[PDB]
Amino acid sequence: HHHHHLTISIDIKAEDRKYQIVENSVTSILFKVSDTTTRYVYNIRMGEMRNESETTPEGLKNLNLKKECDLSVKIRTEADQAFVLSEKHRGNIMLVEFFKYEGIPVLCASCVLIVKPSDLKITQVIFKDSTGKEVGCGSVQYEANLKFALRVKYNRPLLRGEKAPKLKCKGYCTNAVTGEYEEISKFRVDENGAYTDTFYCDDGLQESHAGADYVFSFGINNPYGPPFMIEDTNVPVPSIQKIHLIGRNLKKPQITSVIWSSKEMIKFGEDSPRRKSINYNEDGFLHIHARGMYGQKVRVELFEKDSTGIKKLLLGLKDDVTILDNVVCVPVEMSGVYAKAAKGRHAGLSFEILAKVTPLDTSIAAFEQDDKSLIELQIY
Repeated sequence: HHHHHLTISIDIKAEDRKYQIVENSVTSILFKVSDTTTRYVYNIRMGEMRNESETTPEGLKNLNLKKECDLSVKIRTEADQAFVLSEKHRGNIMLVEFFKYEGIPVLCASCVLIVKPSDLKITQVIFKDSTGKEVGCGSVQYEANLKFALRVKYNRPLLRGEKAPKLKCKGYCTNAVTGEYEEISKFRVDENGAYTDTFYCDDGLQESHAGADYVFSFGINNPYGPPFMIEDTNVPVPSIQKIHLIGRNLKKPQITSVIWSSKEMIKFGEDSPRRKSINYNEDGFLHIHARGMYGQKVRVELFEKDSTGIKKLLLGLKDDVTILDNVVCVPVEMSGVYAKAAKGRHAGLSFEILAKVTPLDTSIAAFEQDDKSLIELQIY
């Protein structure tokens, strides 16, 4: 849709310099000199744009271009040859001067090319901590409930008076069950209703998701999705920020409580009333609370405690249990528990059942219920 090539007519008989805006999609310019009776050549010199008003001809009204356009671009080029434009030319005011031969070169005409700057492209994302200090040069591990900001850096500086581009972001978090990245947000990088280059996370990320992995993917066009890798390439795109979330003030992830609940429903940061007794035909609702263990898998074992203090393994659950948002409810059938406990009793009035939760991450400590947390599986 955008023109990639320009044909500029130059009237030698005219005395007013032509001004031509050259958008960043144009890669070649052809000059058509009005005088077909003799041969002309052209040279091109350029000077850098400094403010956005120079992207228009009237912004060049009170400017001595022969004094500013000083860097050379092309020299003694026949006027029938096209002028090819590339990235090194964008953002420049060019004076093109045309000469004919009459004993010596003779300046006959000129025109100004307003070579607009290139389209902005994301080159890097910088993590800044709660005080604005830049943290590293890539992925980070960061605490929940702690503000931060991500500064997007472009391929070129903005011109004075140039508005920030439309910067968008797609937020991703790992699914607690599958461990795959899932999109949880899509927003424009804004402050006070205007586009900006810095996404400020004023509240931080959720403590319930401590242990998850986040990705914020930015773009002036559609941001990259998973796997966030350059096309035909196994190298990450420079337009993402990876964050491994940990608990705030938490020195290490751990299981915090293991409770037999009177309600199946569990929620992070909330406590339910405990169930104290249960029968063989019923399910116990084992509630596991943790911190920093989003998506972590654990094994559950059922022990029986006797009056002498001996504790014996009754059984372990067949399948492993996946902690979600640092909470998980596991329904435990008391029928097999009763069968194993009664098999090894040849007489009390109930079995004292205690749960043990062992995380598959061996660097995380196991959790055992105590006398205040057990459940009484009743007999007869």
